[PDB]
Amino acid sequence: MVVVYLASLIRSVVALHNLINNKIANRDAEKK
Amino acid sequence: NVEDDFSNQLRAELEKHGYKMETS
Amino acid sequence: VRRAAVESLGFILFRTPEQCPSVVSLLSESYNPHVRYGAAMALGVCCAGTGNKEAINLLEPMTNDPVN
Amino acid sequence: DKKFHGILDQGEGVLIIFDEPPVDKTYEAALETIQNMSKVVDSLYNKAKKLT
Amino acid sequence: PAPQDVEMKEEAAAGSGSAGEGDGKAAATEHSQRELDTVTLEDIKEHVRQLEKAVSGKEPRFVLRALRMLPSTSRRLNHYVLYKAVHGFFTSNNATRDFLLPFLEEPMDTEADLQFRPRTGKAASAPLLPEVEAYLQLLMVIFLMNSKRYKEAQKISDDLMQKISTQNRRALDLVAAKCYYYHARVYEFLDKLDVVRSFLHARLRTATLRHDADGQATLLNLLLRNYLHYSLYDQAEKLVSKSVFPEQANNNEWARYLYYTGRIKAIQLEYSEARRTMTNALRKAPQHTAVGFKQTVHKLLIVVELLLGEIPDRLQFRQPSLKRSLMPYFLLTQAVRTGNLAKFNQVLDQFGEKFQTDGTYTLIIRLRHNVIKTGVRMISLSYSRISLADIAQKLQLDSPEDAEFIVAKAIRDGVIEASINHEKGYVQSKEMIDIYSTREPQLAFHQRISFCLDIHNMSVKAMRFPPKSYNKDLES
Amino acid sequence: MITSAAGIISLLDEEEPQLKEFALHKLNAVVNDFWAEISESVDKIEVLYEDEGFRSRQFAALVASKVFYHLGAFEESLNYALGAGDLFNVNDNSEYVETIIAKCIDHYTKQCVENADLPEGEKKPIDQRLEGIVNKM
Amino acid sequence: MPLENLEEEGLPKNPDLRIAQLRFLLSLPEHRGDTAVREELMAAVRENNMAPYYEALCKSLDWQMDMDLLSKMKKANEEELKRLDEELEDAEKNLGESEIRDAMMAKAEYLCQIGDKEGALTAFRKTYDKTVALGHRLDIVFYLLRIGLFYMDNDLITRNTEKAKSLIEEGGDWDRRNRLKVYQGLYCVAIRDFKQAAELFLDTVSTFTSYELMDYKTFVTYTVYVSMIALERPDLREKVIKGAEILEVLHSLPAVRQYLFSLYECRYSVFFQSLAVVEQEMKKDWLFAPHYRYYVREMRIHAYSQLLESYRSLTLGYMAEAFGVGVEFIDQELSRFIAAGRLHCKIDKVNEIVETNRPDSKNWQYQETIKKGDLLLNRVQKLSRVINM
Amino acid sequence: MALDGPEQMELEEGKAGSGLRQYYLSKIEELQLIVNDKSQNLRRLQAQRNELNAKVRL
Amino acid sequence: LQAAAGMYEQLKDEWNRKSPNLSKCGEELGRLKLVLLELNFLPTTGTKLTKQQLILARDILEIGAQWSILCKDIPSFERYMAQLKCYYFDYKEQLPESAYMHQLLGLNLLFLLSQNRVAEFHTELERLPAKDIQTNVYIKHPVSLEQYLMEGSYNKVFLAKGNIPAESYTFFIDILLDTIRDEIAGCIEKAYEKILFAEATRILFFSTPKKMTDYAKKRGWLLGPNNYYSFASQQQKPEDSTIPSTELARQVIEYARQLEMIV
Repeated sequence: MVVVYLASLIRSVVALHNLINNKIANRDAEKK
Repeated sequence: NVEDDFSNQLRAELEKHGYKMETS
Repeated sequence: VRRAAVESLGFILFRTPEQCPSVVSLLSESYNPHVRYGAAMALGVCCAGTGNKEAINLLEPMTNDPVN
Repeated sequence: DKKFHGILDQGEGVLIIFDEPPVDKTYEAALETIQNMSKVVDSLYNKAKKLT
Repeated sequence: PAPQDVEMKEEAAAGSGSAGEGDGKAAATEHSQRELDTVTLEDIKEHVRQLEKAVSGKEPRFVLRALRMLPSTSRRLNHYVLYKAVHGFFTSNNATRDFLLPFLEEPMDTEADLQFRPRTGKAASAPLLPEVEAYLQLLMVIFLMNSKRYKEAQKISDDLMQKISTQNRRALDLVAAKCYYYHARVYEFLDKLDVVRSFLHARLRTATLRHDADGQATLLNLLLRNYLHYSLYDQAEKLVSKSVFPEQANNNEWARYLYYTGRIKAIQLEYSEARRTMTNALRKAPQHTAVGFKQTVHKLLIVVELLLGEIPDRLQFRQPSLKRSLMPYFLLTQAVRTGNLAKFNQVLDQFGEKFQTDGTYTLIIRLRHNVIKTGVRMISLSYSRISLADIAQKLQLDSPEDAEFIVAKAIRDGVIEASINHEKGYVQSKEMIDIYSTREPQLAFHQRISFCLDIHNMSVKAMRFPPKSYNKDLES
Repeated sequence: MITSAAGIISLLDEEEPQLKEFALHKLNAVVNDFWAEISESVDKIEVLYEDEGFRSRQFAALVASKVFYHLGAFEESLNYALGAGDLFNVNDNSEYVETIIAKCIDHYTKQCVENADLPEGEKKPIDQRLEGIVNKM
Repeated sequence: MPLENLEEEGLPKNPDLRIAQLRFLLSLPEHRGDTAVREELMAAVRENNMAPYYEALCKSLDWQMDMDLLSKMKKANEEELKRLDEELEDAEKNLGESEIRDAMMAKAEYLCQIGDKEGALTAFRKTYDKTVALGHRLDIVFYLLRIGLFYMDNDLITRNTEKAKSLIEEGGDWDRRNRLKVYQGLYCVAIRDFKQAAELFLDTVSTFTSYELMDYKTFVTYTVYVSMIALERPDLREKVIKGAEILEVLHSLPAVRQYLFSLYECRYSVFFQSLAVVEQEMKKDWLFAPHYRYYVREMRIHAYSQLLESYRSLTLGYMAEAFGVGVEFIDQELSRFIAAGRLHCKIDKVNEIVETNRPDSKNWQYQETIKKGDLLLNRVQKLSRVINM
Repeated sequence: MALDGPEQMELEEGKAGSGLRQYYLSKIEELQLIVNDKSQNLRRLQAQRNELNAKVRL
Repeated sequence: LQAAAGMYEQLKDEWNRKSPNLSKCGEELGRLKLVLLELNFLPTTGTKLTKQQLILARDILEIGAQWSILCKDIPSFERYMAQLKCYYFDYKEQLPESAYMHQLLGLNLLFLLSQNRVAEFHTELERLPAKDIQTNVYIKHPVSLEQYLMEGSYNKVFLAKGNIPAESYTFFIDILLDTIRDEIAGCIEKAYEKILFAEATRILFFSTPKKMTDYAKKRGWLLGPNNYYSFASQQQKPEDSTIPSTELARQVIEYARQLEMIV
């Protein structure tokens, strides 16, 4: 659990602050 | 009692002297 | 039987046709390319008067595949 | 030395020797089980501390 | 100074507020949320942002950065949390302490997170509008734990939160569950006897409609401490019966919850159950908000465990850096262990005062017995038949006549497992104990094996759910 | 306020009908301000509805239905509110305890659906109050 | 030789004469020029109090900080710096491997004299990377060990020991293992594992050559006492007492010669008397011996256990005479030991029989399982909540 | 309506009918919870399956 | 309050100032139940104003609960005891303190031990702060009594003290002795092998040796002119033993299948 969680925990901290910026990226990537 | 060793130095000496005179 | 089952779903679900690409995708992943042929069909029927965005993209990698 | 595993009874003047080893294999294994787990959890728990 | 501070304060506010807001808007998705809310969100709002960068009172800018709530009452949380002492109970700000609004600057931009003031403010029956206003509420009142501020949330400064709540979101309740904890604390710290119940009770009713375990659970716990300290014993006793407490609850709310139950049990005369819940509480949260709470846990820890019949070492306690609270406690541990009835009770009677605030004090009386019991236990196991005079000298019993009666009382329970001969003046050990038998070692092994299962299931279930979620949404 | 509930709860229990009548009346207003003590102690209120030595059955029933909702049993609140007769209308008039009422249409929909199938029954497993709220609605 | 510093250091630390010992103790660092580390070092050393430096007073008057300590430090450092510069610069122009190596060994040896622990690792590594004789390489590590022991913190030595272990294997020099063995024993006496310390000390006595030792005579006196702690009577009787090796090692033991005799005779009375004395004369003197409690417990268990193990009966009067300890006292000490039940005996004071159960059965092996089991029980659960959040 | 604002009548006034709407929305709020966890659970099985498929096709 | 004399003022004075008249009491018992409407209005609607009021209201109610022990009306005491629980602490502070608060608490605590509601003794205790002002002379008998009992002492579980008011205190002393002895007797059954006729008083905590013999026919302890109760009692206690196949911590078949399932 701790070996797979190692990656998750790191992704958690980055992801949360990224969440509003991600909307502009996602849209762009999705657009074409 | 945190460590038995300080008390024990006196105990062994004292206990032997009394015990010896009486029984042993 | 796998290929057969997947087609019939798409007919039942076309009274809320949006549900069908989600369920048909899971089944297409399988080892048998047989299921995939049925997957293609399921989508087709469901969307046949008017479709969705999702239905077309699902179909699209299968067109490229070189299994006939 | 434990060459026969007994106790000498000075009150009757008999050598009483204890029962032949009765320890099952599963029971001996149970102490061993704990060593494997202990070594792992201790090592893991120190790094694990950072999470909370 | 003031020019530099304002800039610094807006930039920090905006980043933190925007993220916090973005998670609720997405809607509660439980598995994903559990990791996001626990480690990340709570920690950035509380420790990382407020304390560091410019001053520790970013709050005057915070109001102008984004809308708190539409009336000027929330906008005047520069007069209800800087009003007391010198800029609250935290470092001196360079920012203006003013009535209505501080300054008059409006860096609320056109950006949604950054929210213009008539635009978000209305306390909608829609679940979205209360939900952003509450996110901003969270950061102000989560400071309360850092600050240890009193009566700057007892008055309207989180009584206000009730007005913002109308309909409420299910998604809202998971984060709001953290805000509620802080509402209680401000009154409870000083041990004020003002109306904690009304706000918490109001929050219970919505949370039940929404079907969010975390919010309803968290209120039951806070409530339990408020009452016990207050000496409103009856309310606290009844409350426990609802019982709900989810795993997606925060690490601090769990440790608090375990401690409170532990007190209620211990006086009822469940020494056995009480010991268990309190021990779990120290262990489960190492955390960082726990540090403050842990010292309280250590005070209770030593007294309960000793009454149940087991002894710990003074040595164990001394080693951690919460050492400062364990110090009178070292005298008590030693007293039980040596077998010294007379030293143990006298020390405890005087100490009893401190416990009264908690309501632990009723236990202190019963503690006189336990030292004699612990004492008898070492003697019974050790020997076969040992004379009555020998036990009286070592345990430090009052006389040889006291000694026969007291040893008997321990015996009845059966944990000692002896018989005492009054007219023959020896105690005999009914123990001729051994685990050399047929089935008996498996029984010993069985408890360890049972406990492991609870770990195994909890582990399996939990392990898969976070990586699958990140692939599903943002994988970073 | 921060005043304990304990006094009110003890009054309910007492033999005299004049005491019981006071006890609920006071209990009713404070119910929001303090659920905690009263929620375990809900049992006494329920008995008071049942007695016929007591004059005030509708008020007694009304008080128990609120405490029950507070505990978070949507179901038990219903039984007692229907027991009250009149003073069901007051719960409805409040919006922070309109829940009991809204749930009554909810509980109803289940039962009537079973009766509905062959005609448009409400039949046997519904009573009058439950039937009433739905048609009023 | 640098090992002499330690021997002296135990005396002002323990109570057996505080003040006088301090001057002598202070002189060996005075020459080396120990100043930067010295103030930090005193604090750590304490586990029976009394600082070996002037930065604190505990039990008596402390000796002052000599000026010489500061002056030698500055002079030695300036010299080392001048020498090394020509060599480092020369190294580039010439063969990289040789010139730097010779320069680095010297530079390291002075850093270790200050007692800079960090300066010792950096100096060491460069020499290893480059060509260097296997004997010569291995010698270097001895200094880094001496500073950790000097500091006498358990943490610091554990770090050194890990490095030392990787390194000894590469070089393959046995002469060098002997010096290493002593340092390893010195740390062992210092904690709760005398059991380990005994093995190291015994092997080394038989074949040693006088390099890295504080005094052979003191060292031999000490070695015998430690062997007793580890070794119960059936091993002890053969190895130490009657063995060939003890004559070859040479005699300086007598207080200890009588001590071994008391266990063999089955006359315990004189054992206990000597135990008390051994704590005062050996242990205090020596810097290494903290958690004295362990030493006492084990020694007392050894005496009790050997009599009890052999005999399922003795009568009380006989048992009391042999033990030579007072009746209340024999009972109380045992009471702790019986709980563990590796002995597992009862005492009657009404039947006048002391009984020994003597489990060599499933009971014995199972009791240990339980104790280990408790430690594993807390750890696993703690790990589960931390990760979940 | 809201989960707030007491007002008189319910017989046909219609404030109660709107008030019931706010409770009708509580019912979907009960339902939103089951549904999100069903999507997450399906997803859990899909991750495992996609991983199994990749081996066989390959 | 003070309002409507002859079941307010008169009630107080008959226990305290004047000399008890049971005849007068009996009729005031019915009357007292009516007055509770006004009295318990002061607690559970407390406020700063009511702080003076609460004291006055408490006097009628508590003396009236003390009188219920004296009338020999146990249900009437229980109904009134209950209302009085709210007065122990109420509001921010209402001043629980009364001059007969100390007399009321003495009888309450004793009642709890007699019944063997030991748990209730502890649970109410933590609620009580407002008894520190009262001081422990009347209180000193139940707190001490409990402690000594807990300890196992049989010569400190005195009923000498606790009769210093003694208008209703004697009633609790008589019953406490009887309940506690029985418990002490269970202790002794396991505790001690043989009792002759002359050490029985203390050990049983019984009144007479004559009585020890009486219960020796009732619990079948007797065997000769001395008892042998210990043998049977002592032997039953081991239960640490495990019989082939674990059924102590659930049957083996079901447990063994469960270990598999958790995977």
